[PDB]
Parts: sequence; structure tokens; C-alpha cells
Amino acid sequence: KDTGATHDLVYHSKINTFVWDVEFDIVLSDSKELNKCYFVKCFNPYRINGKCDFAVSSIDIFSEGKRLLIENEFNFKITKAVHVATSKDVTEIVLHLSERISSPFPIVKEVVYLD
Amino acid sequence: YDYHFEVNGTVVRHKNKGFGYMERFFELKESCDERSKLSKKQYERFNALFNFFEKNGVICMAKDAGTLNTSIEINSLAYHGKYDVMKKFIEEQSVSIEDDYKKAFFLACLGRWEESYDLYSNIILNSIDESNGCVYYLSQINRYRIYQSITQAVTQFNGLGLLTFGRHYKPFTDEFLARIEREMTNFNIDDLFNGMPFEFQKKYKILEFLSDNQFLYDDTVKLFELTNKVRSEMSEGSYSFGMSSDIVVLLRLYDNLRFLYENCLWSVSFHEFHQYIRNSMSLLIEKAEYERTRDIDELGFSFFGKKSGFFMEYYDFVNISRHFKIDDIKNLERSCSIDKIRFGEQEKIEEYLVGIAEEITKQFSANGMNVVFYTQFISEAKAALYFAKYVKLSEEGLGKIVKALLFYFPERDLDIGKRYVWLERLTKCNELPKSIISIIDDFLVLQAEKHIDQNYSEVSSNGLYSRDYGALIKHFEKNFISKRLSEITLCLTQDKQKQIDFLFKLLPLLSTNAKSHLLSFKSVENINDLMNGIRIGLIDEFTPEHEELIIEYLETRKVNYIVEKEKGIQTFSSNDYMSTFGIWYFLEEINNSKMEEFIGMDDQYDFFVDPENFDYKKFIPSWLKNYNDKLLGKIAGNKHMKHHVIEVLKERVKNSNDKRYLEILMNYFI
Amino acid sequence: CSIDKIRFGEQEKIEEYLVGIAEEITKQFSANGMNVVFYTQFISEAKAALYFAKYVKLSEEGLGKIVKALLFYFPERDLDIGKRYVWLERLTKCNELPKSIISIIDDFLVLQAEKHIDQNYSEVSSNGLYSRDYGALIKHFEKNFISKRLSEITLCLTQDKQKQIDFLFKLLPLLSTNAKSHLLSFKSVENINDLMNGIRIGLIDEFTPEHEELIIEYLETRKVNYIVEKEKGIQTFSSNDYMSTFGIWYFLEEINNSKMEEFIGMDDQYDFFVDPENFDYKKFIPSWLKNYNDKLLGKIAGNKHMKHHVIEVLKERVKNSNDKRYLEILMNYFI
Repeated sequence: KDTGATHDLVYHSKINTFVWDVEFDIVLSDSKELNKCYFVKCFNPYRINGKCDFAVSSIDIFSEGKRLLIENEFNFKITKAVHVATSKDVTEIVLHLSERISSPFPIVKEVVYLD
Repeated sequence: YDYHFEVNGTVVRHKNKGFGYMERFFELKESCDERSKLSKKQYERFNALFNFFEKNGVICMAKDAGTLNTSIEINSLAYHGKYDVMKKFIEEQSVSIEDDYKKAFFLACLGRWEESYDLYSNIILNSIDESNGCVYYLSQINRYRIYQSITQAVTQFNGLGLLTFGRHYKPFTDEFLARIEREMTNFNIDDLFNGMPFEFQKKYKILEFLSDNQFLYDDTVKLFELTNKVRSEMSEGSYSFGMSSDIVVLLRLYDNLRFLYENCLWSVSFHEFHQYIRNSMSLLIEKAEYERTRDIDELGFSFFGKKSGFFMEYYDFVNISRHFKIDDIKNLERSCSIDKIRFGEQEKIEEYLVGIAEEITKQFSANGMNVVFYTQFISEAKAALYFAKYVKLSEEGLGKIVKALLFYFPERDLDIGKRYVWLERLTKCNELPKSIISIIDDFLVLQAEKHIDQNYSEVSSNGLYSRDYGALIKHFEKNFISKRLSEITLCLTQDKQKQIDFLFKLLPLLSTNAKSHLLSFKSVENINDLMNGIRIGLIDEFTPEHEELIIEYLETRKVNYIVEKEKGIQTFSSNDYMSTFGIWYFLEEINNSKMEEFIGMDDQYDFFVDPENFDYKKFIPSWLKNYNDKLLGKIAGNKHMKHHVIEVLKERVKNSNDKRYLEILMNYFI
Repeated sequence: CSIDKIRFGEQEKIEEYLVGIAEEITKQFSANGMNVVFYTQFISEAKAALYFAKYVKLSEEGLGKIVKALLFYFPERDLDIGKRYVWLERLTKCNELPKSIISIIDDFLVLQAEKHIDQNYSEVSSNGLYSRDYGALIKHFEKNFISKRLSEITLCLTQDKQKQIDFLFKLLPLLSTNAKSHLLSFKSVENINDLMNGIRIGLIDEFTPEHEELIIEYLETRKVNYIVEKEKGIQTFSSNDYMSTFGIWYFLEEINNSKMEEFIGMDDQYDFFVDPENFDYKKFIPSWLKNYNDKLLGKIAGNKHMKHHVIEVLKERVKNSNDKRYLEILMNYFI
């Protein structure tokens, strides 16, 4: 459990989410494969909206270093995660922590507070 | 040390063993008959002394004092941001060494560092012959400062400039950078004062401090008074007679700023001064807020409820705009109640806001531009535009500012999303008129035309795009249709898929025929397509076919749930489709009742579909952390849910001591 | 923030340092000869150390030495009777009053009894706390203690001695049976001060009609004086806090008399407690919430007229202030 990479992890109770510098390789819907994907959450609870808007947070997905837009039902199943500092053994930590947190997308890279 | 001079302007005796010459001068200045008794040459000397003491701001002795007033007047172009006037003065033919010294300060201010260096060298050459010790000394100092700035700028540009700018920038050539390096070899600022003629040393000792590596250490150390808490219970008031710590600190800050700006000293662009200003202003604001809070606590809220401890004026606004970043202003805002602080002299700050707009338009509309000047200007521009939230502005000024921000500001430091927040901060004090609504429509039309190219793609740091602009324009104007966008829609074709989707984002702004034509290009055939349309496409109503698709999905998932009970295995999940349907039904979006049969799969689904019979022991408080204001209000309205939520929030607040849950509990459910 | 939650170690060294402080104080104050300049700076540090010692555990002998130094050798110009009382009360949170410390307190009370013989003497406290409270402290931990020297002093007391009679009456519970009989024979309840003393010591549990007449007479005199001052334009502020107690009683129904409703207008708290419906809630000051006790706070959250305004104040103070007491009050009782 003890490692030098975990010193960069932070916890924001406002969103009950973890923040860390890690990049993931994913396979979605058991039919699509994507490499080096990372995500960013933005806390805008009081944003202009209609009747169908119900969440305070909006999440955006980026495969590699470019924006990713997907319409197909979003299914997630982790296969590999790695630290930017070239540190391994993080897949088990990621799976464990994601199991602890019931909130969607337990781990992300950046959090933006607009309010 | 024969006397004490105080920032209020009154002088006092101290450690003087002799005749009180200052008292006699004050009496002479008070008595016009005593003056006439003096000789003619002495009369002229007295007149000069009176003019000097008046300009400086010395009034009279402490005991003969009264209700002395105070005001701040800095008569310098550098502090007024009059770029055109400065350029015109530069273009004039310097008539004196003083005209050449101010011109060099202006040139350095405008980003032409090399020209300022040459001018300073010429002034240094001429001064020694002219026997102008003061100008010679100050020009030596400023030339060394400019050289340090040049070296640091070169290092910064060669290190990171090429990346952020997207291209390596060569502000300075190589031969000139070699010439300055060869000139300033082994040059030590430390001994500059000691080599001077002893008459200069005896006269101008007060300027020696300009040769030190760091000054303002005593000013920074004196800030500790502002943090005292004992004064609140009982304020001694012994720091100064007739003035408190706040007044003394603020007047000292004004004196420092005036002395540095009015003499054209090139130390006002270094990190030490910026840190000093930031610390002073932040401490003053914090002290004022704490005093207001304590006064509210002690007496009734009817008194001090919104007392103005630190009133803001034009000088305060300009100083905060120039000497703060974005993060610093954010920290100041979150630390204190800025909205409660009224702003004075709005016509001046407004002129500065619409004046920053003209200069940015000139800078970026025109191809020509200065790298260093842009670097030092954009931070101030961004800070001023951020801080203009609490300032009322006229319609013409608002329109000019909106146009300058939207069109002429480089995407490099803004974005679709970054710009949006700027505008909304402006909208909270001056509700959208028709003129800037039309300007926003024009901006939307331009960025719509931008989508013709396939490779074009908006980039935002906070997930905000043109959809939000379309929402904002409609929020203030319920009935609005864009004729330009409507005719764009009517000329649209299928192969323009990028434009089709982008315009689908902006459906509400269209006309009836335009929206019919657009929606003729897309349709929903499955629950996934329905959710995609609701997310992007703005499906407004759940038609019976949509509810039938939902019911089919829930029954299929019911069969899969029975087979899962058989399995006893569940690998992983990503997004709950069922919770969305449950909340939609709770919001009275899905009017069917068949979904009620498919109950018992998800705890959130059961809770939001049948609150009365839901087992609240299965409730997860973290669920509350994701709901939005409308859903929170709806939940608070429901009787079956209110008290359980109250109890769980109470337990979490008592144990977790988390501020978010407490804030929700006080805001919505109690 | 709560300092108590923070752990403290090396307690032996802290105890040694504060025992050094106590012995230095004793040496300094023991003789008239003193280092004049050393006094001013040392006093501040000693006061800080003794006030912050609330969060450390001390041995019995060290506790006794500290108490003796604080009680019999601290200059009066710095710590008064009330300040001494509150500082000592701060120290009984980690170590309950031992018998030796109670003996020292009895020595202090017997000493004050000897200082009362001269008719030209009085106790000055800046917080309203006096010798009586000290005795109460002992009775808060040992209910059955009865002083011997003090009881004898009461038994040999005479009517010509009036200061002593009242002073011992204020501390009636600590006296013996015969001493109590003698003192109550010599003194009787006539004024409001005697009534309050008896209520505090349990002499009179309930408000009899005669005490109501005394209260109404005092209120009428105060009303006349206030009317005269208001006509003069020199309206004086309420003092002695008796009006607050009367209003609290009327809210609690301890005193039953329509005359109370006729005494609205001069005091804000009295009007709030007497006529909650018509009270102007913009004059409410939050500090009173802290002064209230558990029972009064609970009864406040029961009335319909004052609950909503109080919760607006509590929510305002927990959002505008840096005191955790407001949140505790708002959570425990009102929510």
C-alpha cells in the first residue's frame, strides 16, 4: 500500500471524489478499445438548464491528448492504469478505491470549481 | 531626528535641544504681519518653503491641528494608463534632461526596453557634464534595473516563451544582448552612492536607500498590527493620535506608491512591490471584515449589519487590478464578503474599464504588437475585467466592453468557457439589454460560421460551449428568434453534419420552419438514441413512444435481473440508466405507471419511485452530494422524504463535520 | 478551535515550569522589596501560563502550590476576585477539587471574613463574581462540607457587625446548624438583594406574594426614574441585570403578575421575554443565546413567536461568525 506516488493524491469531500495524476487504458462495451484516456469533472451546481438536467457536476472524457465524444451507452471496465511518474502497482489501488467510493468516476485528474 | 512628522501631516517635537525653528516658521506662516517684518530675500525663501511644504502636504503643528482632510492625487501618466498621450509625448522633441528622463520611463513602460536603455545611457552621459547629481544617480539606477529586466525576460522567453506563444519569440537581437553584457561587466550598484562628491552625499542621503537590494522590509514588518485581536475587545489607539492602524497603513501605502510613481523610478515592476501591495490590501480587507463581524455579534444586526469597513474607490480598484493575479482575487473573494463592499467613484472605474477595452482592441485588431508590453498588459486587463463585476456600468460602455472581450481578445488566454464566466459576472449587476443581446447573437453567428470547416473544434477548460450562450440569451429574453441562424438552418444540407449537430445544440433560438427542417434530419429509434437526444438535441417531452421504449428496456433489465439473481455475479457498472428514469418519474416527466411494477432493482430507483415504503436504512448520504438545487427543493417538498433526509444530514454534520452537507442542510431542508 | 482535543505531552516538564513560576511569584510577592521592572514583563507570562494550564494534568502537591501562589501571592491589580475565581474554575476540569485545595479555599474565605470586620471595606469584581461563588464551587464537589472557623465566626457575630452578617448570609450553606440558626435570626429578607441571595442559597424556593410586591415596587420606582430621565433627555441604561431575571421568570411563569406586562419599554431583553409576539426582533443581540442555559434554551425553542427569528439569528451567526457555540446551539435544541 505504501508508495511514493500516492503522495500526490487529494480528496475533495464537496464532490466526495479523488484527484490524482494517472492515465488509463480502457475497453468500452466490450467492443471498443481506447488508450491513454483521462477525464475532468467541473462542479457547476447552479448552471442554466431545462427539466431533464439533474446533476451538479459535468464530466468530460479525453482519449489520449484530445477531446473524446461518445454517444453509444457509456460502459466502463478498467484494464490498466499508470502514473505519469512511471510508477506501477496502481491498478489494484485504483480498483480498490473505486470500489470504496460509490460516486461515479471515483478518480479523475482535475477538478474545476465554478461556484 | 529633531522632530516627528506624521502621515496626517502634523509635526511634533522630539529630542531637540534648542530653539523650535519649525514652530517659529509655522507662526510666521500663520502671521502675515510677521512675514512682512522679514527681509525681501528671506521673504522669497519663505515663499518657496511654503510652496514646497504645501505641495508635499505638511499643514501645521499637532497641537494646533484640527479636522484635517486627506486625499490621494498621483499626477503621472504611468498610473493613468494614457498610452496614446504617452506615445505622443515620446514623439515630441525632448526640450530638457527632465523631458528625456520621463520619456525613458515611458519607453520602458511601453515595452521598448532597448530604446529606453539607449536613452538612459545618453542621459547618463550628459548629466555628469550638466552637474545634475540627482538625475545622474537615478538614471544609473534605472539603467541597471532595465538591464536586470532584460536578462530575466530573455531567460524566460528562451525557457518557456516558445511553448506558450506557440513559436519562439526573439524580442532582442544578439549583437545588442552582447553589447549590454560587455558594458555591464563587474558593475556593482552597491558602491554607486559612496563614490559621489561629498556634497551630494550630505544633501541627498535620503535617496541612498534606492541602491539597496531590498527595501520595504520595515513596511512589511509593520503590517503585524492589522492582525491583532485584543484591539477588538479594547482598542488602545496608541499607534497614532487621531488615526488607527488601518489609516496609518493605508496612508503609508499611498505615500510609497506616490513617491515611486511620481518620480518615474523603474522599481514599480518588480516582484517585491507587487507582494507588498498585495499583502497590505488583503490584510486591510480582512481586518475590516473581522471588525464588521465582531460589531454584528456584539450589538444587534440592525447596527453594523452591512457596515463598510474598507470602502473601495478608483485608486483601490486600479491598484487591485494592477497588482493582483486571478487566483489572488479569488482568494480575496472567498475569504471575505466582497458583495457587501460598496464602490465609490464609478464613473472613473467605468472609464478605466471601457479604456482597457479600446487599448486591447487596438493591440489585437492590429497586426503589430509588442511581446513584453502584451505580457505585462494582459494580466492587468484580465484582472480588471474580472473585478468589474461589482461595478455598475452604462449601456454604451457595457456594449463596447462586451465587443472587445468577445472579438478582440486572443483565444490564448481565454476560451469559449473562460469567456462565458466573464460575461455572466457582468450580467449580475447590469441585466442584459437588447444591444449586447444582439452582439451575443453576432458572436454566435460568427462561431457558427466557424464550424463549416471539418477540422474546427471548440476547446474549453470547464465544459462550457455555445450551447450555454444560447441558454443565456434565452434566459433574459424568453421570446427570441435569430433570423441569421434561421436562414443558415434553411440553407442547411445533410452532408453538413458538423453544422447540423452544432445547430441542434442551438435549437431554441431558431424559427418554426428552421427547427422543423433541422429535426427532419435526425430521429430517435432506441433508448440510447433517446438519451443522446435528451442530452444533445434537447428532447423536450417524453412522448408515449419514448415511454414505451423505456418500459421495454426496464422489462428486459428485469429479465436480466432475474438471470443475475441466478448468476449472483456482477462484474462492474458505469452509469445507472434506471435512476434517471426514476427521478424523471419523480419529477412528473414519465406519466406511465408500468415502471412501478419494475421496482426492487436499485435502491435509488425504489427510493425515488416509492418514497413512502422505501427502506431508508438503505439510503446513502453520498447520493445527496450529487443532486442539484431543483431536485433538492423537490425532495424537501416531499413529506415522505423530508424527515429522513433531515436525520441523516444531522448525523453526518454531527459526526463528519463536513461543510458541504451542513451547507445543504441550512440552505434547503431547514 | 477546541484546544482540549489537542493532545499534550511532556506534562512533567510543563508542571515543573509552572511550579517554577508559582515559586517565583511567591518569592517576589512575599517581601515588599521587589524588582520593579521585572514585575511588568513577568506578570504577563505568569498570567498566560496559569490561564493556559487548563489543559494539563497536575500532581496534588503541584496543584496545591499553584493554587496557593494564585490565591495568596498574586497582585490584586492584575487578578481580581472574579478573575481569580474563573481562572481557578478553569483548573478543575482535569483534576477534581481535592481536599487540600478545598482547605486552601476555606483559608481564603476565612481570610475574607477577617477582612469584613472593618466596616470600610468592599470587594470589587469586574465580572460580578465575588466570594460566595467560591463556596458554591466546594458545594459542587462536596455537598456535606461544613466550615468550622467560619461557623464559629458566625456564632460570635453580633448585630453591630452588619457587613459580616450579610457576607456570611451570602455563603449560608457552608454554615453549621446552630450557626445557620443564629445568622437567620440576626438577618431577614427585606430587599431584592436578600431575596436573590436566599434564592441562590435555597433559602426561599418559590416566589411568595410579598416578594412579588417588592419586585413590583422596584419596577415602579425604576419606571418613574426612567420616565424622569427620558423627559430630561438623559435616559440612563439598565443596570444590575435584575430586569433580565424578572423577564426570564415571567417567561418561565415563576412570577405571576399582570404588572409585568405594564413594565415593557425600557429593557429589550425584558420585553422579549415578557411579550415575545410584539417584541421588535431587529433589536435582538445574539450574545444572549450564549448566556441562556439548557432549560431556558429548550423552552425558547417551544414558543411559536420567537423560534423562527432565533433560528434566523443562529443560522446568520453560524454563517457570519467564527464561534462554534452558535452551531452547537442551533443543532442540539432548535433542530
